[PDB]
Formats: sequence, structure tokens, C-alpha cells
Amino acid sequence: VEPDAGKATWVAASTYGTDTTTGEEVKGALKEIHFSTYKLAAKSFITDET
Amino acid sequence: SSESYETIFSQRIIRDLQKELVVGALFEELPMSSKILTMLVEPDAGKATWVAASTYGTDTTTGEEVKGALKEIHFSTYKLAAKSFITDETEEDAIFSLLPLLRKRLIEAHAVSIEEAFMTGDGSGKPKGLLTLASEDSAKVVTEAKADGSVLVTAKTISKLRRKLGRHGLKLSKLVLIVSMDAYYDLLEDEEWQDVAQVGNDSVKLQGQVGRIYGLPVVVSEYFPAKANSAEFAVIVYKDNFVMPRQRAVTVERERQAGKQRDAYYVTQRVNLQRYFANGVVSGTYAAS
Amino acid sequence: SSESYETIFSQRIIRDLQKELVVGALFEELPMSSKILTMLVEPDAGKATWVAASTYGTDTTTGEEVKGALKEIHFSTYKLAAKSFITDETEEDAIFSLLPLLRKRLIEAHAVSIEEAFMTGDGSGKPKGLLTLASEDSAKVVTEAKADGSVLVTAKTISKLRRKLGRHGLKLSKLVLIVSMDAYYDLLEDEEWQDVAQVGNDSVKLQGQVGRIYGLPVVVSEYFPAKANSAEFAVIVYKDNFVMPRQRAVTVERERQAGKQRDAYYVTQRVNLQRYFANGVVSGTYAAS
Amino acid sequence: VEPDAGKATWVAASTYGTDTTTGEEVKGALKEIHFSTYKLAAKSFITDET
Repeated sequence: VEPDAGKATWVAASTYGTDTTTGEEVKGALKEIHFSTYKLAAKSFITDET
Repeated sequence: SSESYETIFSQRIIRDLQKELVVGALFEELPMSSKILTMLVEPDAGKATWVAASTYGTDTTTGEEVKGALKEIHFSTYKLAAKSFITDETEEDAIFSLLPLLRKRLIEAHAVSIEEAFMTGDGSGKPKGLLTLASEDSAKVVTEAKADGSVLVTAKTISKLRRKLGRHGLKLSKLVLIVSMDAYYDLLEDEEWQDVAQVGNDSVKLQGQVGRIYGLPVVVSEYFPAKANSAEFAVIVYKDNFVMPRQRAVTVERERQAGKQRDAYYVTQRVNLQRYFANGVVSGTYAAS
Repeated sequence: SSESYETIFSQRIIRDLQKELVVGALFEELPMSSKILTMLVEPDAGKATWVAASTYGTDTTTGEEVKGALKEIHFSTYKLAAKSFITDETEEDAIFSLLPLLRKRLIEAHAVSIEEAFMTGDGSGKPKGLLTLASEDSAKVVTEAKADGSVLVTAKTISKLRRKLGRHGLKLSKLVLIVSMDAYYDLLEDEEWQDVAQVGNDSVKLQGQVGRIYGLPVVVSEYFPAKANSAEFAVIVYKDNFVMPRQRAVTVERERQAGKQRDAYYVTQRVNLQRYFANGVVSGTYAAS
Repeated sequence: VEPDAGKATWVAASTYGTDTTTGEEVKGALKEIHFSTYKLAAKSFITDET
């Protein structure tokens, strides 16, 4: 996606709704936005045969 | 393929289910269906409904008499779209449970943008906004609290403008009040503080909003610009003033292409929220001056 | 269609929820079957109705004794109606939701002016008006206040008048108070609290009204004409002094014309304000003279 | 509507996508057009049931 950065949302549609400034305008954007993990992890050393 | 028509009733229904910001995001809602709901009516302004009608009756001043009325009581709408796709192009190596992972955030962006357009706003494309309303209402007579620092965090402000709108409407149903966080701490957990906002439920009892100042629940919601000058109040009765001609049941416009490394799910909303009468809201005031 | 018996119901239930204006009237609303109701009894404005009837049967003073109270106990209510009319042309658009959201205001402003009449009205077209009936009992006896130049009476007058219908009003069950909002600002937010004014919530207990002296719930405003020469107080035992005969359960008729494409409804009401005996409210003055 | 002036009744549709001078056009005009009608009084009666 584009970030939640810079907007300012619509002119709600008619003639030339802020048609001189601006457009897009800053960032914005498209980061892009990739994620995964670290397979996070735990372990418990104790005495287990007894 | 998804993202065209498979989860929509989903989004409208959860948007019903968090249309839920107790600040303006519920009001006097008209689930509308006309484009412009227009009428030319003359409500509670002028009459003198019945009067004795038997002897003399309306013969000198003034005829109309004053307002009136007319507006006309048009009710258009405002187009509250969003427009955030993601690229479904190669982001598709079996995801699909991203459809139960992606969404949600987007109507959150909707409703926050919706409220901040709602309380301050111009009528151009939004409705005209409620904090800006009090500005064009000048409902905002200063001073009553001294401008960030040694602020007389009282309620005689409140009482004065309370009967002033009780000159307008009546008293204590609802009468409401939206505050700042500066007014949140400035009239929560000060001393007295005030009339009543200790406790801050304040019972809770009623249908629901935090605080109750003789019937005035306390809305922070944090859109007042601080800097000593704004209101830090919103003295209005809700149940007089302003309705919501709320228009459309939302369809997303999950449009496919939009190609070359992208897709297109524009989203939507259409409501309107409209002044019912004359001057029925006050605020602050408290300003820098 | 609409403008029909189908929509008087959401036009008549407004009476049920807003006969409930706690601003000027509370009585035993008599449910009326006939119309010109009347009893012929002489109420107990002299009785004394046994010594036992004993070895003596009260033969000397007096012979009736005094009045009486043969008025005789008449009743004759009053038609009360605004003319209602909607845009009886434009909507063939089946809005309907409309006339809900359009009015509930006609019963209301109807009731607003109705209570302007109730507090203040010379008896015809209206029934009884309070300050007009107060304008015969010398309720506005001279004087108590000092003509809008720092007026000083606390509940001092209230103690005096409290004695003055400490006469056959007992105290504080019911016996209530209306003041003015000018009186709400010259006395509420005084320091007094003279037994109470401030804060007068004072729990908030059962139904009650805004502010309180001595237990008495308190209304203000408007329909009290200010101008220093007034009752800026209104004290009475409601229970003894005055009652509501109310006859006409609500009819509005949604016959059509009324030409020029805007048709005719009428918010008909026959209720009545009536009492019994003699002087039952003393209140003001409080003069400008 | 896209207004009378401002149009640009022709755009080139073979050359550049409105850049230099300029493609908007100039001023004006503007009024939010809307068409709700009015009634006119003329309703009459004459020497009627004669």
C-alpha cells in the first residue's frame, strides 16, 4: 500500500476541485510493506528423566 | 482472484458496527435515499402555534413575524470515498486468509478522517464542520478561560451559555459538550471540577458518553487545535441541533485493473449532516483572547 | 397515503411524550367524558363539619358559615391547535421518514406557546393563565424587590409568602417554585444556598427541576416577563391551588385542501386549567414601581 | 457542469496532454446549477355557474 501519509482526502466531485494544487502529493506513497517473523522460540532446561 | 466482489457486506456491516465514535459519529441520523432531500418547511421559528384564536389574534406586529421561515430544507450528501488497493498481481502465492487480515485498518482511516472532517469542515465536499460552525456562528464569545495557563476551568461559562441555548432550546435534554484533552485534564481531576464531571461516568445511567455535566457528557476526541486559541467546549443540544441526513449503504469499488504491478479497490461512503435551524450550538470560550 | 390516519399516530404520540413539559403545568389531569363538566358542591372554604354534631350543633356564628365554596364547580375547556401543513405537493417521493424527522415540533412548539399561555393568559382561547390569575389574587403584592438595581431578597419573601399560604398550604409536599432565569441569575449563583438555591440538585432525587429552594423544584424563564415589575417567583401548592381538566385526547385531521397545493392539518386540543377556592398563589412583586 | 468558459470546447487529441498555455482554460464561470421550479398565481373564477 501507500502509507497513511500526506492526505487530505477527496474533493467530492464537480468542476475543478483544487485542480491547481496539488496532486498525489508528497509521500504518500508505496513503501512497500513486506513482513514476516522471527520464529520466536523458547526452551526449558531441566531434569526430565527423573 | 478476490477483491472484486466477495467481502463487502462484511465491510458495510462492520462499518455499521464501528460507525461508533461517540463524538459525532452517531447523531440525528436520517438514513437517506434521495439525492437532495429538499423541503420548504417552516418549523419552530415564528409561530405562536395555537393562540387564543377567538377574539383578536395577530393584527399588529409583525405579520411574518420575524423568522419565519425558509432555508430551504435541502439535504444533499457528501461523498466520502477511500481509494486504497493493494497489488493483487503477484501478491497471490496463496494468501486469501489475508482477506481476513488485510482490511479493517481502512475503515479506521475512514472514520477518523470522517470525524475530523466532521467537526471542522467547510461544506465543500464535507458538510460544514461543527467546530467551524461555532466559528461562523461566532458561538464563541470570549473570554471565559485564560488561554492555556491559569485557565479558569469553571462552568459559569457553561451555565450562561446553557440558559442562552435554553433561551434557544430548553434545558438538560440533552445539552452536550465536546472538550479538548486540554479541557479533559483541565476539567477532569482538577478540584471542583466543576458542576459535575466528577465522577465522569457520571452515573453512567444514560445511553452513553463519558462524563455528564448536569446532563452534558464529556467528549474529548482530540481535534481542537490547542495553542491557547480554540474553544475548549462545544455547548450544544444535540437533540435540538443538527441532523445527519446519512445517505448511502457503502459499496467498495474493488476494481481489478488498474494493471501493471497494481489493482484498484476504491471505497466509499455518502452521508450528509445538516444544520436544523438557526444558532443552536455554542463553544468555549476560552480562546487565546 | 400519508398525511393520513396512518400518520396521525406518529403525530399524536408526541402528546404522550410531551404533555411532559416540566416547565409550567403539573396537576391531576382530569380525564373527561362529557364536555361542559360541572359539579354543584360547596367546597370546604368554611368547614368545620362537626363539633361532634354534639349537645350543640354550631348554631350561632355563622349561618353558612362563609363562602363556601359554591362557585358552582363549572368546567368548560378550550380548543387549542396550530394549523399544520407540510409540503403537500412535492413529496410523492414516499419519504415518510420525513414527517417523523420533519416535525415532532408541532405538538412541541404548540406546547411551548401553550405554556406561555399557561403561565400568562386571560382565560379565553386559553384556559387559565397563571400570572393573569396571579394578577387577581394580589399574588404580586407590593413589594419584595427593589426594581432591577441589585435586588436583595433571598428566600426571605419565600418565608413570608410561605406563611401567607401557610394558611391552608402546609409545607413542602408538594408546594413548588417557578422563578425567572433572571431570577436564576440574581439568586442561583448567589452564595445562597440560603437554605438551598445552589446547588439545588440536590441528589438528584426523584423527578425534580433545575435548582431548588428548601426542597422545592425550580423552573425559570421566558413566559415570566421580566421588566422588574413581576412575579419573578411562582409559589403555590399545585395540589390544592389548581387542577387540570383535560378533555380532548388528540385529534389532528389530514383532510386535504387548503389550496395552492399545500393542504390542511390541525393540532386540536381541549384541556383546561381550573382551580377551586380563593388566593392560592402569592408570588412577586418584585416591582419596577 | 464543466462550465462554458473554462471549456476548452476543443482539446487537441493528437498533441500533448495540456501543458504549456495551458488547458483549463480561463475564467469563469461558476454557479452550482440546480433546477427546482416555481408556481405562478393566475387561478381564477368568472361568471361561473351562470
